[PDB]
Amino acid sequence: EFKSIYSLDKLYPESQGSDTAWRVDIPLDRLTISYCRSVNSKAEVRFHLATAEWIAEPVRQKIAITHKNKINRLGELILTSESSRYQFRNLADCLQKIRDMITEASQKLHRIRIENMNRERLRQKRI
Amino acid sequence: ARALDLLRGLPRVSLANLKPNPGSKKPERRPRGRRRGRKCGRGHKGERQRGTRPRLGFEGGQTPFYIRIPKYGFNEGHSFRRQYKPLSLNRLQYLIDLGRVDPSQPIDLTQLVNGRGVTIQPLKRDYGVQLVEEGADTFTAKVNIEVQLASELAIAAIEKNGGVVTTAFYDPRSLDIVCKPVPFFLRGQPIPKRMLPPEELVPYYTDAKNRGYLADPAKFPEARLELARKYGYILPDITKDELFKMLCTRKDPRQIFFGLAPGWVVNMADKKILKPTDENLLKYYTS
Amino acid sequence: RWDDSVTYIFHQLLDMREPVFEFVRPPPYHPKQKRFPHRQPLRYLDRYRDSHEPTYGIY
Amino acid sequence: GNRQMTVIRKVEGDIWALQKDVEDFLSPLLGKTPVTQVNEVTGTLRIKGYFDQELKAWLLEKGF
Amino acid sequence: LTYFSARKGKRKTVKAVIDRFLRLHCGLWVRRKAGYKKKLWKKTPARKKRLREFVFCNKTQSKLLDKMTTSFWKRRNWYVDDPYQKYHDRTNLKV
Amino acid sequence: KNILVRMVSEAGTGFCFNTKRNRLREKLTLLHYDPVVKQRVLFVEKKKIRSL
RNA sequence: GAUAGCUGGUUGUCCAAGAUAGAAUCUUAGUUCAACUUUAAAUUUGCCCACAGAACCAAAUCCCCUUGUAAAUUUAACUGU
RNA sequence: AAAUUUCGGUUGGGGCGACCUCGGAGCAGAACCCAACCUCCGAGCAGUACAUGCUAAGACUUCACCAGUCAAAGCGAACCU
Ligand SMILES: [Mg+2]
Ligand SMILES: [Mg+2]
Ligand SMILES: [Mg+2]
Ligand SMILES: [Mg+2]
Ligand SMILES: [Mg+2]
Ligand SMILES: [Mg+2]
Ligand SMILES: [Mg+2]
Ligand SMILES: [Mg+2]
Ligand SMILES: [Mg+2]
Ligand SMILES: [Mg+2]
Ligand SMILES: [Mg+2]
Repeated sequence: EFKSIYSLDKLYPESQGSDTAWRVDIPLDRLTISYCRSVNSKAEVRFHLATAEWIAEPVRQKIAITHKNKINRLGELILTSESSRYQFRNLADCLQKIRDMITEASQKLHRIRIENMNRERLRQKRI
Repeated sequence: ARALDLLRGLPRVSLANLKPNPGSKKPERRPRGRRRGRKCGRGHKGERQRGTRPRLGFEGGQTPFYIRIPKYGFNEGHSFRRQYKPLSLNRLQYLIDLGRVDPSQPIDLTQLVNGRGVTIQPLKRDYGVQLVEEGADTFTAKVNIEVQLASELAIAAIEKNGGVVTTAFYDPRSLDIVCKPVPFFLRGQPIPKRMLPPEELVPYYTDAKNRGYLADPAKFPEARLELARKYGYILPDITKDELFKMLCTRKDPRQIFFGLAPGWVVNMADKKILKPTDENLLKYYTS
Repeated sequence: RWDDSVTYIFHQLLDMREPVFEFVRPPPYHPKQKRFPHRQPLRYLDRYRDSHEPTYGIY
Repeated sequence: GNRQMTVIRKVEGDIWALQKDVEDFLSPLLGKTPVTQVNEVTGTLRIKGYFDQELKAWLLEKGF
Repeated sequence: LTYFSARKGKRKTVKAVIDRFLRLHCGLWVRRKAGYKKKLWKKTPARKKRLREFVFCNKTQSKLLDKMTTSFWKRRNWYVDDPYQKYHDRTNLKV
Repeated sequence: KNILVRMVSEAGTGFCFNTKRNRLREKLTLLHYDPVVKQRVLFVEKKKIRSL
């Protein structure tokens, strides 16, 4: 009805569509969502890694080899992250972690090293 | 109750049976007596008895405590730092549940002031209302919300529920007029036109991330999909709903009132509106 | 110590969710929060928050 | 700065019954008896200690 | 101090306190240790670090500063971006 | 006896610090740790503003 | 109706609690802080405590469980010393 | 030659003489504590690096405040009296 001076139609004569301003990986239906407060909410996510159709074979193999502590007894990559009061931030952090894992798959320890070296040295025992 | 049963008796309650609440009217304490005399609760000789002590904060002459501390720009530009009253998502849900601020109409500042959800004040360097991400969960409103400030978290929380988040800027005079439009109309002046933000808010309002009224409208779905992929939740196509034309209203700039336009003159008595004729007036108002 | 053979045994000839530990340390001391710290820095209030995020009452 | 109590400002009818009910309901929460202070005049009631959420839940369960 | 003004007939706030202190809704007064900008070459690093940190006020000092101010300064401060936004409200306290 | 001069930083402009030096000796060019670059850099004194 | 660290005075009945280490101050005839004292309130430990513990160039003192007790910390006030 | 102002404090009464900030020895002998016109010894600094860098749990604290003192860690280099 009314049209001001700096209306949206005049500021940008290219995208003048009235309904064009509301038009258009990691499937949500495949992943599981469940919360359990423990004072900070906890966003739990789980999904079968073997049947992950939305992940490539080498990426799945790398995720299963590296991130092995998160694998479930039934073959599910369980991961949780609780660092805020709201669950939306926790879900966003979990999604970002999943994306980082996928990307790095598509690509303190000195004591353990010394221990393994000493073990290998002591392994010397042949007839 | 027993109150009326007891009142049935006793004489009438005239003006002679009045008595204040025992413990409220503290008896006066005047200095006229043995205990309240001799010195009159003032002390021995000195300025205490004479009532002529130094100013407040004085410490006999030494550098007072409130001077020995150096200066600092704590409240330097405090008289100009923009301030907005917080608005929680839980507060919006409570308002929608209690009836006031119906979601069937745009959630403009006038509607919030009428419903009295966040009582703001035109004075006190206030230039609108901000948003808070308190009620991120258990929120289901679905309505075009208009707030000056808004974060990505709450923006997505509102969008996934079928809403439309937007941001605007109300000038001091425009904000005061929007706060109390009844006295503005009663004063007898034409509806002015809100000016543009300063250089500090131009880049903030000319971006599609925070949903601004001075950015490209084609970037809205891009930021929507970005926030969706960030926080999950598939975007519900608002184009395929029932209240599309109602939520499509964006309120063009230089328009203080969502319904009325600048230049028009409203009149309380005899509900009528005058047209701002004259080519010069129209050119100065809306070109 | 820990190894993959342990998990293999657990999931093969035990049939039970194996446990996991982390060795958690005791929480900090943090004495009784005084009303007027006087000489404490601005970080005094930071030791009693839950948690950093902007918390607002009702408005 | 120390004392902190709830206030049921709206009370109509027998206040002694409500006080006794609240006392019986709050006894298992602290073992002792809550120091109440009924006011027949102004239908009010004070209970030493914070019990806003618990009292609200109890009243909602009772149905008022 | 001026308990009563000569034009309107109200209290008056000493701008020195407002310039040398910072008001908070929690009821505490923030200040800055003196000597944080003079003779810094002879001060040991620990002293310089301790002097560059904020400090609170005592009960008597806080009450004096409050008396030297009006109710206008006790208003909230919902700044768009202020580093002291998470300090106006005090949480977790039991006497 | 020990003038207090300011040491200028070559790399990472905007960071300096003062040091002591005797009144009878060549200028100083000692190393110092910078906060911007987070590395050691040779400094150069310039402009004295003290006499003790 | 000037000011004045200074002299003088500051109106009826009765009940209760009610004596201070010091520092600064163009300051020791005056002021502030601290300390003593008063009011309403939330908390639990307040004092004599017993083995022991506490330095190279005499009467003593600090912590101190059971034991006598019911006193002590804090919050918000403010005059008085 | 006109116009405003002051002539700081201790002094076993006031001036004179001397002093005005801080550290130690006895008074103050065994946690702290206390007086100097009581008797003494010293200082407004002195020598090498410039990680004498950036951060931060908890404490002592000259009897108050302003002012001062120690510090697990965290990042960065190591293989002060
Ligand atoms: Mg009287
Ligand atoms: Mg002076
Ligand atoms: Mg007089
Ligand atoms: Mg005098
Ligand atoms: Mg006389
Ligand atoms: Mg008389
Ligand atoms: Mg008596
Ligand atoms: Mg002086
Ligand atoms: Mg004299
Ligand atoms: Mg002290
Ligand atoms: Mg270390």
